[PDB]
Amino acid sequence: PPGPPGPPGPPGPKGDQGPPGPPGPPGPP
Amino acid sequence: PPGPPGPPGPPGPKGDQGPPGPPGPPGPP
Amino acid sequence: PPGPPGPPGPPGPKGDQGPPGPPGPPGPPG
Repeated sequence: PPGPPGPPGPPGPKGDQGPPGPPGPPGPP
Repeated sequence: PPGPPGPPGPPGPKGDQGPPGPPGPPGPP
Repeated sequence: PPGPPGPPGPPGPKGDQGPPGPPGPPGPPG
């Protein structure tokens, strides 16, 4: 008969870089 | 005969942290 | 008698998008 299923595949690739952070604080007075 | 392929693998690693945000607004006059 | 196990499965999905970056630098002098 057919053999059992193989194991799970390898992990996928790394995700996309995250979004830019928020704007910085106001500058000096 | 050989069995079927295994299931798809797990999701890949999370993406890198995003870059720094844009510069902040000008300081007060 | 039983056949051999199948091959490994396909690669998984791409990972999640990363977290937001840090705040930007201070703005220009006023």
